[PDB]
Amino acid sequence: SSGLVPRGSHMGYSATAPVNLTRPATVPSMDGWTDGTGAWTLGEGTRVVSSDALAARAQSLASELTKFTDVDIKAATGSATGKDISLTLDASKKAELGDEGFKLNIGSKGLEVIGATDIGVFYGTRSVSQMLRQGQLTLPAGTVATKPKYKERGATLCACQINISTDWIDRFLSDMADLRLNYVLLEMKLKPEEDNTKKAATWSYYTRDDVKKFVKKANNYGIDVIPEINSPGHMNVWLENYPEYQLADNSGRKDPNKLDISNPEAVKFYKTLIDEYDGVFTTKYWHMGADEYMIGTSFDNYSKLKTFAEKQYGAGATPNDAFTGFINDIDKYVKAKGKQLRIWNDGIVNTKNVSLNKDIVIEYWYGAGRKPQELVQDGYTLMNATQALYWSRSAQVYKVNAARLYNNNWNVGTFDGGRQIDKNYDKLTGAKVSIWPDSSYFQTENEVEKEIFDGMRFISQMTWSDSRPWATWNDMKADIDKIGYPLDIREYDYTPVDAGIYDIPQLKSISKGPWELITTPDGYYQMKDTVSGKCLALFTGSKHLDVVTQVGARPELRNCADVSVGQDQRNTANERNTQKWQIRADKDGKYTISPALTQQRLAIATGNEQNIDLETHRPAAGTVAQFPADLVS
Ligand SMILES: CC1=N[C@@H]2[C@@H](O[C@@H]3O[C@H](CO)[C@H](O)[C@H](O)[C@H]3O)[C@H](O)[C@@H](CO)O[C@@H]2S1
Repeated sequence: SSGLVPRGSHMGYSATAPVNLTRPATVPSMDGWTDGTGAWTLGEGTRVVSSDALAARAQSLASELTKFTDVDIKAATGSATGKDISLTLDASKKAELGDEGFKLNIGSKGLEVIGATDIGVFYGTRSVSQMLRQGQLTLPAGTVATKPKYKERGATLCACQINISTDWIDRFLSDMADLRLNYVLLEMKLKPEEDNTKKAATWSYYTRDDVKKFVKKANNYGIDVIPEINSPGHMNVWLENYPEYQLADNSGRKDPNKLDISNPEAVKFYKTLIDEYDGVFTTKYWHMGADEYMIGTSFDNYSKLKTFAEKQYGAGATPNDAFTGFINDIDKYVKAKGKQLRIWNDGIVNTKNVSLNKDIVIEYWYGAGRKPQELVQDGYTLMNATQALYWSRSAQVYKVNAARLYNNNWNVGTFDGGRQIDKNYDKLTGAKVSIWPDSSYFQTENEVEKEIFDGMRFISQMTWSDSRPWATWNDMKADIDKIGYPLDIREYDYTPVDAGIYDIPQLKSISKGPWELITTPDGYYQMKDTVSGKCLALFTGSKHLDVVTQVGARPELRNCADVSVGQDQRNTANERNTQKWQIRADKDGKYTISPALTQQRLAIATGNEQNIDLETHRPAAGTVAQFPADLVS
């Protein structure tokens, strides 16, 4: 026989190691590794040692490593040995490491992680976690220092019109942290609570408490959460119940998507929203959008803006000058709150009397506008938000093809439409992927999470390392799958109850039950009524993005859809995904049921829930309906 047996190296440092022992991969890659003699093995007795100041980082890494390796790893202070992982914060290494970089030294003193900042050390621990969670506990000796090429690296997450659950956002932030991504532009509605704005508290919204919680999580992971309230276009979710602030065209027809920037009360309403957000986001930026204001039409249909332009900005001013002056007035407003403004590049229009302020960050997505090289020449600060890095749940033109970009030599300088600029442009901030819902019933959020996996690793590698150390994309793919997700994602209880037969008293207005629960591949349940043989759906009500957003909408029984199929079954998507339910166990043991697509929660209506939608239609008191969790907790 072969006598095949586990090697079982002693823990700690060994001066002997085979010359070609695998060095487990990381993403981003840590390029320019210098080999040393020997190897280091995590094993019984290994500790994570640090200063008192780094204790929280060390305790967290020790609990994480205990879970991935099956070895009891404890945190400690004081002296480290060769058996240990040591964390050091040495702020004097800013030149070598900058604000986010880190050095690993693996040798007879153990595995050292050195950062010049707390986030630097935290980022080095993410590589330590990736290297040790792949089934190999012995790491080749040597040293590497690495730091990101670009300052802003991450994603637009449009949690907009539909709601992306805060559980999903928490996972997403853990994934970003694992990939050293430090930027999320979150276009979302924070629930408006004051007098001139409260009628815009329609769903989706997030409460102040819930935003404070995930911004706190993001900040501990080194992530800047930048809010966007898109304006003066794409304002439907804000202006639906404020027709007094909507722009009317030349025939008097108002569009709930368009802010009337010639109405000072409408401008004040937008500023009031910025003040509301200021209290919960910690970032130094404000993103106002400025995309697609006149989509589907033209300023020729809005003569009122030309009249406004001439009064406000002088004879010969044009609607593009009024539009630009609104952006510059918002810039003035947020600078006075200590923030810097950011817009999408199609907000850059041909002006005459007004010039757009050059202290505004330009997030470039639309290469039909003024071209990337012209903006370089103009001296704007630019972020690459190319359409090549888009996903949409419905627009199949937008699905990121990481293999193609890896193989075609895309880099952060490759702006929309393959238009290359100098990747070393001193005002190129970095690059991001963009996650857009559009018609939202084609894909559940959990399917979005499965689909974006590879593209998130792609953008992490190209904005930190800007290198292709894997010979082809397929070589990269194999390693990013071996690295896998961070612990928080692996521990999330997608489906906390077993499939089988349940009594569900909250659903007695629909059927006396019992109900058969079965799980789906994307972590939800179908609920079949054993009385009618039909399945519970949240199907009917007023919608945004083709998903029911109506507060107080009631679920109904419909013939059972096939919930076992994937997102490529687009022709049955809506019947299928309206029959998916997410079950969560609270703190603790009690269960709440949410429609997978709407992320509101079922509850028995009392008649006391307070929300603008309910001013005009309430579900019959005592029946089961969906409501935002804040109205029912
Ligand atoms: C910027 C870009 N604008 C469109 C983007 O529009 C966004 O649509 C969402 C709903 O999906 C929100 O309404 C935003 O306010 C609006 O900016 C699209 O979603 C995107 C992908 O189809 O394409 C451009 S990029």
